[PDB]
Amino acid sequence: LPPNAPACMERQLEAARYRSDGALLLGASSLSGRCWAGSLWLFKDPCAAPNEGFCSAGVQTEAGVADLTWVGERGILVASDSGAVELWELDENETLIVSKFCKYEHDDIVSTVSVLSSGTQAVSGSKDICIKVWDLAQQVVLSSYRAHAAQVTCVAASPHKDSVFLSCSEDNRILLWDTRCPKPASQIGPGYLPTSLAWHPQQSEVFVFGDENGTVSLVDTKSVLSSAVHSQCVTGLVFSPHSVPFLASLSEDCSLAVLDSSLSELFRSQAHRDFVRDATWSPLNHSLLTTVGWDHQVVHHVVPT
Amino acid sequence: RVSSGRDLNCVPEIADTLGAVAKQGFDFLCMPVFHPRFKREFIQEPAKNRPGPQTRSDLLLSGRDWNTLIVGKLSPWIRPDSKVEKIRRNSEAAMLQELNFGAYLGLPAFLLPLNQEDNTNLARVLTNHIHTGHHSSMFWMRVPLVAPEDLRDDIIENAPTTHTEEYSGEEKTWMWWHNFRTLCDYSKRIAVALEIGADLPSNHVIDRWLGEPIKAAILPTSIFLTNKKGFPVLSKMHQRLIFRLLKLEVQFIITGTNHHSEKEFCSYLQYLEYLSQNRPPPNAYELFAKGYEDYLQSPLQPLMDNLESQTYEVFEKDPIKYSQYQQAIYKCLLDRVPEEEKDTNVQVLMVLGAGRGPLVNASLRAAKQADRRIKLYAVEKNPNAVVTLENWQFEEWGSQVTVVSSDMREWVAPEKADIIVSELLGSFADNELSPECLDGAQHFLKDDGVSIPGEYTSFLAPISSSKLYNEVRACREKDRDPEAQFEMPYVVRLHNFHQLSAPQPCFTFSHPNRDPMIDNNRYCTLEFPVEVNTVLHGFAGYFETVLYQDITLSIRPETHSPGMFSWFPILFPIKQPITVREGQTICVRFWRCSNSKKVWYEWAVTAPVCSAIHNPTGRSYTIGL
Ligand SMILES: Cn1ncc(-c2ccc3c(=O)[nH]nc(CN)c3c2)c1-c1ccc2ccccc2c1C#N
Ligand SMILES: CSC[C@H]1O[C@@H](n2cnc3c(N)ncnc32)[C@H](O)[C@@H]1O
Repeated sequence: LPPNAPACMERQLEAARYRSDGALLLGASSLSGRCWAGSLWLFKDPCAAPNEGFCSAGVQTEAGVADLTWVGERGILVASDSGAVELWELDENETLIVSKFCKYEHDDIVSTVSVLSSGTQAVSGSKDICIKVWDLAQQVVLSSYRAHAAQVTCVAASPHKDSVFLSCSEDNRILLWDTRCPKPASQIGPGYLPTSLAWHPQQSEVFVFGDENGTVSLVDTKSVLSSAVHSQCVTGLVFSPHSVPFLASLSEDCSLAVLDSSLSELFRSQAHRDFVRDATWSPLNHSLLTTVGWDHQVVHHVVPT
Repeated sequence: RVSSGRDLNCVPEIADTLGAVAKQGFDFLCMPVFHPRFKREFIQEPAKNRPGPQTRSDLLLSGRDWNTLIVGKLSPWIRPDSKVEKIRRNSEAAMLQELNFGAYLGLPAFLLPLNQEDNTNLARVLTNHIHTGHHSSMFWMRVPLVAPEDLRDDIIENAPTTHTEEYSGEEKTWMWWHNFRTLCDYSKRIAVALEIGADLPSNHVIDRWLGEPIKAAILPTSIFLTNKKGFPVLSKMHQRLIFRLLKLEVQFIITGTNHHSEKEFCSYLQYLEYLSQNRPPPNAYELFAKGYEDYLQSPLQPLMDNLESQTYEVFEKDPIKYSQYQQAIYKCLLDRVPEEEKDTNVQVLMVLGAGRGPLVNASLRAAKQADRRIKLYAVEKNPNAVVTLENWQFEEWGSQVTVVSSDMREWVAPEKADIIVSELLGSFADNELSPECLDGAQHFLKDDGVSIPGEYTSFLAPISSSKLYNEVRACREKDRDPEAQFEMPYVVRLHNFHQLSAPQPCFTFSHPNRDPMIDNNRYCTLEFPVEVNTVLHGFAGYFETVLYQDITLSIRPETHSPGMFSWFPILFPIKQPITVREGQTICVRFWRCSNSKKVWYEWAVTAPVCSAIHNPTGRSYTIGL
């Protein structure tokens, strides 16, 4: 029960991310009931989540949390329903979660956010069809791009190229970006709408994307391998930290799956009773995998390697 | 005063949000009734059995607040026309669920998007909801002037934006709306929420929405420019569109976050109030005609029917009309009586259809200023108005005016007339049987007699107006032909409409008619060039008349008698709308038919597509002789 930490946490757990030492960051939204808002939580004890009484730090946000990500070890970057991108930071003692800035630049819900390689900049996507590049130090928008024609579903930064990142929208476009080019967007080719993106950690030109129909595909920049992993939309794709990494896939079918290098299934968990929203691999125990969902469950899976 | 609303896709607390929106100056608030990110399953387990509540409680606002302050919004994830079947099923049930919750709340309006070409299943679900009960709730279809794909930044290297003009492609959003409402069978509860973009399209694209049932205009904060003092303003072209929308009296909606963070958020709304106060006030006519916009009226038949007292009062509240009459009488007296005969020659003036006597007074004032002697007859067949004339004649006019309570076609005049004055004209000139009445009175006009008016001509113009078509469509009555409302004209102050071509003359009549074989039947073929794409719903009618020489009365817009309140335009509808492409010619045919009892109009469209012949044998509409 830390100070200025809410006594009750929102039901719809939206995001879960581990940092270096192994502490767990949680994002929750109130998607029903009287108040529609969100909260941020830090659990240095991953097995104690989602219990608020045994958390390290917590704070409330003015609106819901559609997406978040770490910014280093003490920074938390948040995509708010209010159209604002927010940056929170832990104090020196890591008992509070203080707001750094709250800038309202998107005209609709901010749906996705991602931190570039240098850690000094971030890219955001929103239902306002726009994609913005942020200067985390100056707390301003460096660029506002409008390449899509529908709402942006996901934006994912390149692991080592600070000017490269991916984005997918419901206009059926997957755009490869590079702010070094006069026209930074480039389309990658009829299929179903893409819904999730994940760069390959050990291959600069390789990434995977899921569609609204449950297919996970493996793509290279220039010449395709795909497998029907889920019966509904593919929500998230997160690679494991192993040398030859595994691929965890999420879906609205309330099921987690782990895939090998050839998109073949190795693990399967139906422990969730609602949508599965995020997944994060433990840095301490590379075989452990933690997922969260709207059923308010925080499951710690043992993935057989 | 401008009626404006605030659009939000994020409401943490209804009480707090609605209070802040009201304090800023808005009248209503567009918010989602479910959480826009709260995707809900309906078929597959275990996600379908998600414990409730599914959304906020209705107790959070009073029934009055839900009825007047809230506009619902369909959730963005609901795509009834998705190519994935599971997404369709869930979207169909969710659309019914959200719509039914809005009707449960008694919400006055619900917003639904038109963001793509194929909304066939979206229309089916909405049409199903409309036919599930008896409700008056409005459905605002959010549709942009420019489709998003056509306004995206030219920043994709291997997929540039086209620079060559696509005259029809730039009008694709209107086709989205047209097909949608056509599938929905022109439901009266389905209106347009036109979303204005940063870059306005070509004028023809904006002119597409002329005559469309636009109920709301959505102005994103992104389109507002910035002046020297940092306040949000609009380009002069945007201001032009705002003024046209203020005439339709649409409700404006502000969407998007505050991009002028220095100024408080009510700066956008204050600018709309600013633009509204800066426009010309009602100029006499618009002060009189306001309230009658697109209001259908049955054309008066003053021959078959006897007009009420307050109908004559409407005729008499237009001095510009009768000063034209007086001036016509003034010029005619001087041309018929030379100066040396000013005292010996007394002209016989006969007002044919005097009503309550405004023409009689105009005749008296004309003879005075012309310094000539006149003998006045006031003919009127309406005995109730004869009461007004005879009390006038006893108290003021005296023996100079002879009131005759008789039909001008049957009255046996004791002498022949030098000048006959009449006001037997309708919105379509001859649609009150002025030719038939003056033909029967022609015998007691001297061989060199002058008829005022001397001639009149009717004009027709093809118009586009989905609202007026719907207004006509809603005039079906229980015990007659189900399509009779489409085969009769209406007198209406045409407001929300688009005239597709310059009006052209239709029928013309001259008085006196010296021709030996008098035939008032007519048959006229007109070809109207159309330089746009549109949907033809009917033909507007006007008229011009010559009182004497150069003195005229006119409701034809290009020659409209300035300052004349009398006579609204007339409207001839067609049973079925007709698509017209750019460059095509609309060809209409009109007949003036008659027998011994009745006179009526028949009309047909022959190009680019044939319509049915309307009002054959006057089965739906006749004008009694
Ligand atoms: C419905 N209808 N059909 C014809 C007329 C009309 C109007 C004016 C004159 C006129 O001024 N002179 N003569 C004639 C007939 N000869 C005359 C006829 C109307 C009428 C009726 C009451 C109104 C009340 C308020 C606003 C408009 C009107 C209208 C309209 N326009
Ligand atoms: C000013 S509207 C037309 C007027 O002319 C009158 N009127 C119309 N037709 C005739 C007619 N045939 N004989 C006499 N008065 C007529 C009407 O009753 C009304 O007063």
